Amino acid sequence: GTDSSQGIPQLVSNISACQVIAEAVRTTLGPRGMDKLIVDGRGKATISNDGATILKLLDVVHPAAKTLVDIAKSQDAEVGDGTTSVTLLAAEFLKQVKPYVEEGLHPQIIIRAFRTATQLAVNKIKEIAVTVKKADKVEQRKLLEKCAMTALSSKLISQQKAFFAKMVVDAVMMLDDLLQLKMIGIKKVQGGALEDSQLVAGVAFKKTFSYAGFEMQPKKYHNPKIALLNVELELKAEKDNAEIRVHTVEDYQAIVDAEWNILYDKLEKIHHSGAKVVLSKLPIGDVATQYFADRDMFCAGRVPEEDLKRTMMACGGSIQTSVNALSADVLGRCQVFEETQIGGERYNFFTGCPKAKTCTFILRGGAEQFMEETERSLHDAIMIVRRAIKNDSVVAGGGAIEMELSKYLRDYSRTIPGKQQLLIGAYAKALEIIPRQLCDNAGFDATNILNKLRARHAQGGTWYGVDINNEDIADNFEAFVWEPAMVRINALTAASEAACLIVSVDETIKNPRS
Amino acid sequence: GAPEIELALRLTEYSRTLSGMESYCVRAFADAMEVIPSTLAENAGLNPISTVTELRN
Amino acid sequence: AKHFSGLEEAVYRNIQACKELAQTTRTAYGPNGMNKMVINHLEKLFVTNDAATILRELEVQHPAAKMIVMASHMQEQEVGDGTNFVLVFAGALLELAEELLRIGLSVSEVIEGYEIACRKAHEILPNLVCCSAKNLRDIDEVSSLLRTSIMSKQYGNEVFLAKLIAQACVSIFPDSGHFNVDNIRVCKILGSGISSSSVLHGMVFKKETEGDVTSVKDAKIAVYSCPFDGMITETKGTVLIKTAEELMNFSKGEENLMDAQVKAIADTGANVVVTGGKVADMALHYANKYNIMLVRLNSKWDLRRLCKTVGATALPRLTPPVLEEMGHCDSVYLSEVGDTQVVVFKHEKEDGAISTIVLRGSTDNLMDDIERAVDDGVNTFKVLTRDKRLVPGGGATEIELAKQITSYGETCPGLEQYAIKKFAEAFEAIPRALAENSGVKANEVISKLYAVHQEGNKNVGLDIEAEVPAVKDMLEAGILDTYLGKYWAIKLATNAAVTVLRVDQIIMA
Amino acid sequence: KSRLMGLEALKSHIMAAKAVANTMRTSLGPNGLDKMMVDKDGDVTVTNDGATILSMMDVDHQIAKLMVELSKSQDDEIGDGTTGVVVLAGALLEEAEQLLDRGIHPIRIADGYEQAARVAIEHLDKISDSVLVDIKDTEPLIQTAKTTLGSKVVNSCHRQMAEIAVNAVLTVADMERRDVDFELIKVEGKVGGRLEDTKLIKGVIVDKDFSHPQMPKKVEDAKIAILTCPFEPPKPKTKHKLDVTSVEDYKALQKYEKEKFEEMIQQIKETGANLAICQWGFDDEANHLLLQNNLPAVRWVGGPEIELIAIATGGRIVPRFSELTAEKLGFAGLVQEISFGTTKDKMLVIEQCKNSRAVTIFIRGGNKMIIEEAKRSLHDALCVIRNLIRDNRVVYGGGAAEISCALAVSQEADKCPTLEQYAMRAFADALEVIPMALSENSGMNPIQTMTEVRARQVKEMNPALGIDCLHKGTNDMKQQHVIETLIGKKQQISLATQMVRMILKIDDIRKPGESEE
Amino acid sequence: AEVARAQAALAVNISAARGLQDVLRTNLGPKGTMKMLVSGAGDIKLTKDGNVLLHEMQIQHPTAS
Repeated sequence: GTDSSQGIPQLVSNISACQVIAEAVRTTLGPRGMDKLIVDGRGKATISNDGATILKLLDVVHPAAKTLVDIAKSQDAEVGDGTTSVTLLAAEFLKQVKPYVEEGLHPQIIIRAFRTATQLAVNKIKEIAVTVKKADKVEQRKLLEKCAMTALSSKLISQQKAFFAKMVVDAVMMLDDLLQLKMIGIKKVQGGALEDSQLVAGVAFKKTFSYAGFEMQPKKYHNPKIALLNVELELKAEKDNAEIRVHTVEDYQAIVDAEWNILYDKLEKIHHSGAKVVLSKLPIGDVATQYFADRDMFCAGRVPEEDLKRTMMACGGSIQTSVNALSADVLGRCQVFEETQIGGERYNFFTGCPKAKTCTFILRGGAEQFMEETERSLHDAIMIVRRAIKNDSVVAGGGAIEMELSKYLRDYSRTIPGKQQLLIGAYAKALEIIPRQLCDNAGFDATNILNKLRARHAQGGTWYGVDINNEDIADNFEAFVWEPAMVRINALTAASEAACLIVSVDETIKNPRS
Repeated sequence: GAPEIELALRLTEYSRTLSGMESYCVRAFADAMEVIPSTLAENAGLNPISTVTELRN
Repeated sequence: AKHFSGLEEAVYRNIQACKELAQTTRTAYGPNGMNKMVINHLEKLFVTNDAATILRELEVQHPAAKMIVMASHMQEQEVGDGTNFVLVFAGALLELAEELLRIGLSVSEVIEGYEIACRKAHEILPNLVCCSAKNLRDIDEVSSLLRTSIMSKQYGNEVFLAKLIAQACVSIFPDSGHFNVDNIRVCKILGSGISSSSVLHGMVFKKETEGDVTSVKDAKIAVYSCPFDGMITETKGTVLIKTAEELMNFSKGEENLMDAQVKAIADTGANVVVTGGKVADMALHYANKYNIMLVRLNSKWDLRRLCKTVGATALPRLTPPVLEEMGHCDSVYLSEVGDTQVVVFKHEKEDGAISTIVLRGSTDNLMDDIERAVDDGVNTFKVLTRDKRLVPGGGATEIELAKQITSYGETCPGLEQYAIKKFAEAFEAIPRALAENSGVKANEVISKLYAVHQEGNKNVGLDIEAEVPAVKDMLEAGILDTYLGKYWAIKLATNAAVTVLRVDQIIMA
Repeated sequence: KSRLMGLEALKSHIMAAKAVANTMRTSLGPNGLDKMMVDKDGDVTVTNDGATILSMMDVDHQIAKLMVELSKSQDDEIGDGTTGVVVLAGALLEEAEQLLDRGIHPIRIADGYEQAARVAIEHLDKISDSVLVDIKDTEPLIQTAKTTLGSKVVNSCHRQMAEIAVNAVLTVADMERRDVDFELIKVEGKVGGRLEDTKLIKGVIVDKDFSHPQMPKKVEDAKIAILTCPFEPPKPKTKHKLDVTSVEDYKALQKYEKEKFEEMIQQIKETGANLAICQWGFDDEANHLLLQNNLPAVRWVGGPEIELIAIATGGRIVPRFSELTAEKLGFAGLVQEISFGTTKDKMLVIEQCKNSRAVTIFIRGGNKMIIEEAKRSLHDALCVIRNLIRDNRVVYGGGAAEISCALAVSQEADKCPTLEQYAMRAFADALEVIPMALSENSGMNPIQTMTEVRARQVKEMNPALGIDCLHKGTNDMKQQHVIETLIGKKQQISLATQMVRMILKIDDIRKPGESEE
Repeated sequence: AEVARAQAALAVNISAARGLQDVLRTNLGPKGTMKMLVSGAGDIKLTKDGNVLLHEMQIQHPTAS
């Protein structure tokens, strides 16, 4: 059959469906903003502080939960940041109208009035917004280090940001023109030391395959012609399943030495392809490497396709369908190849990539379980440092403007009302809950702090805000806690309609039933 | 409750000073104190746990 | 269906129909609706304020609702709005008589009270007809004319759609004066904005379009569901997987196979070879080398779309098209349609009768909402071709009849007296279906509408001016109904409810 | 599945990570109590080794997996400390409980433990930071290779296990490079030997011996013929594999491979390498010829091993019987099968006094777990030794540093006005499990036993003297030669606190229940 | 097997006779209505014809014969 339901029981279940989900991301998103180990499968155990990922990871059992994903995810693609908060804001009204829904009181303007309310902010957000680029230095790459410093400091290490923030700038520069994780793609290291990284702006290979000698096999090329190969060469190569009869007589040595030779061709067609540094996602074989270490052209097998791709994007090269490399652009090429061990692991580093738009990072952490949190600082900073690049207009981070707006808005709760001072008051307050959560998921107080900001928001000051580490009143942009205006702009507009959408929905039809 | 908040803090490290199986005793003995004005602090509102961390210091 | 009994269907199943039918109008009908989530056996969120859709999107668990559901659909057929009407109005009809039962008034008796009144309605109906407007070449007159219907069925942009929707139907037949049930086949394309939605004509394949344009001017096609994957009945397409050598060899023969393929179509002539089937590599690059246009992965819809406009038949077999099997269009060309690159054919002087409005947005619901709206605009266009008659928007029109219908009931008496005055009540639910969709009370409105007392410009629409119920002039508002649609609306709702009023409960073997 | 957060997900995290520590703290130290652990496979494993326990442990509660991880990290580099970081976790874990029970916020608690761990690892630096060369280190190495091999159950009567390690990391990796090669050190072991049987081999011992000892059992320096070529069926990848049942083809085949293998073996004698190592090795028919050729040569060889025969010997690679040239000759100092006095133990040492790129530390013993006992002995011994042979930085163990660390942390906790003033001091509290369980492992009342060390550290303020780690009656650490790499405690601490800290940072659990895998 | 005797053998007969007969009085004459019998087809049959609804779907009775 078909299922359907209408009205308050559905409509409250409509808002009941949503409010369950926004608590997944609730205390998340920050340095003291919590982190989610979410295990949605038996051997599948997943960890994210971002909603969109776990939104992708978690099951959505509701149109609400369905309608929510993109809304938060809408802020994901933008900055790389802010799904969790958009999730918070979407259902944040839903508790405020539960008075109304249990009043049964709902003219639909409630969502329609929050819209101009959403307008007065995203407008005001960009008004107070200020370009950091042309304002800061004449340089605008120490500005990025400022952003890098501030944006390396909001999750994990502020220890290494003094060292890292300058490199975050350097990564973004080579990142910018193609905005990619692979080209900031980090190679973790450990055991050579604890807790450090360094930018390497050419590409790097975590993997390679060499035996039949290694220290006797050339590990470096001061002019690598880089074969980016997906090819495989195994113990013996075979074009036939079988013909005649392991033993017999003439048939025994007949197969074996040729099974050797069918390798030699691919073993050759690699080496006369101008593959000296040789890179094959599928492994080079042992007797192949017996050959490869005999031919003294450095091979690699068990090679990452990303490593193959980081190169092809850094060299303008290409992954190759043929062991023969005719084109140096179908080939990869550099003016430096090395197998050098940073931490002791065999690595194939390419500097001299003509494009070299892939910055690699060689990063050490404190322990096994301490390392993740470190580079997300590196990854976040770039995203928001780039975000500081993309929209130069930038306000105080850390929800500085909301309290002002919360005031500024329910200021209309004095100005607006024949009615909707409620709506304007209820609209005004839901802003504050995101950092108040950040305040509260810090275990610390907000109505204390945020109102003190508000007391100076009563001064008219807006960028007044909280530094989530210290968790006390401040001016975030003077602390230079940063987000561009458009960051604040979308999260509202993202969650605003979400708060508006299903409130037009008192009814959901299910044909499949349930 | 400051007299505790001074002394409990004191006796702890002085309990620590004792060593012996018993050095743990006077700490928790001392430790018992400063929770008293804590409630009293919360009886006045705010956050003793924050405060009593600090008033201790 | 129902072994159930005990005087149920009348006192009971009928209102449950109204239950199912209400709120699918009363908060879904007006200047806008208020969204109704739907998940079909195809599981996705479907927001429908359109009566016809959400009805069919639900599956009837009644014999009761089963009847009048079509009375709302046939309206979308006959009109393109007043479908939510049949939900509320016919839903507002019989629940009245629910009293008459406990009032002790019979079925066959009180039907007459409802029966005669539709005439009296149909007799009052020409009165409140307010002016009229027709130019089938007006986008503007039709924009405001398509407004009232899209409004009820659209919460999305009323005016810019009215600019787009009154464009195509006016634009696809520039002449008009002859209009097709389907004169516009919108090419729904996700991406950009709902404003990026634009008005094109002829045929569009949003499907994969390949080869190359060798004539943008000439559009000749043999529409096919035949795969160029190696499906042809000229030779025998035979794929040999038994040995890798066999696979490599037929691909070589595939070049000359596709040489027996897209050649043979453009042998009859062709530009696009419309492919509802599949095209393999040696065939694709051949047709790319043969430089015929291959639109690929064409589904049955774009076929069924294009099959009608050219007059050619999609063939699952590959043969050189006969005159019947080779279609021609005005022009076939690659244009971003709403700024997304897909092939767009041209049929206008072709005889046209297909406009492609790219329906857009960053979600289907944006592309689906206007999809609910645009057809009402496509619909009222023919409703315009039928009568030029303008009768104002809903909620102003009903009060004038009702007052007369009530005084008519006063002149009615005999035990159907109030059974007529019941019919007089079925009116006020429509502005209430706006007022409820707005969130204020019609009693106030009814008080006002009989306070202001005049009848047919006085109505409250879905508004933020509806905080306090606030009347607007429907004829003047740019909300423009017609005589027919209302005359259609009253008809089926008066038709379907009085006959489901005549039902008994079902005995079963 | 369900969302679990806060105290809920807290007591989720609390169970096993606390519960698992218990068997391991009862296993803590040599006095740590063994655990018979029996599979559903019918297996039986008696383990006081938490690293082996965690390996043996398949138990649920993903955190209980994350310790199986975390021990292995410290297992390779630091060696010992695999178990303690685990039992220290549950310590500061339950320690974390009552601060939340106090109302100290989940991110308030972790960081108080965390920075207080900085002071700890910082205070750790005050014990002994020394650095010496291998030949000096061996004395602090063997004094620790007392503990390591001994906490691994019988260092006893071995500097053979102790001082080949002094060579092991030494030869494969430099002192200063500090690049971890236990991968280059070949830790090899054989049942049927003796714990009193332990050997350093700077080259590779290949178990396969000469086809016949009637053929020379000593091949001269190098002249190893690197051969990937069948002298038995080379599991050749191309054809359907069938032996013949008829006497006709029985005779036709037997004359065939007598011709080639001989002229192969003569071609080997022609390549000038009087040992033929064959990656596809010798059946008997080729060996009669080989014997008839009077060519010393090697039978079946593991595929990568003849490559490992190349690198570890610096051996130049002759790939295949098709590539044959007399120029490339594999390296062997002396090719001979080695019976150690254990004759059932016969390997052919390729013994490199010239190019040794894989150092085989070869230990023996009566039985499987015995050598395994001796392997993880020889493993972590060297692993602790590797620290000390690189930087010989020694803390004296058994809770002597704990109080020492717990002392400074405690007051400095109070010195920090931050809420973690409790947590940092709560941090210094759970350090005391280290002498505690050890006390009860050693069979002593910890609460007194530990404050002995406190009274010691109140006076000493350094691990030197301590309690019994070995239950010997002399309550000592330095003098009891309880000697622990000062790197490792810094390792061990940082491992515990930060793993837990993310366990503390992760309060948000989507699982069907409290715990999961 | 089961035998129905006397007035018991009479009852369900006249009971299933008159009652089902009484079910049908919405009809018979223009003042009668239509009567809805949905057959197994799901068909909506609103009918004032007595001949119709008998055979289509009728609650099981020996009297239905």
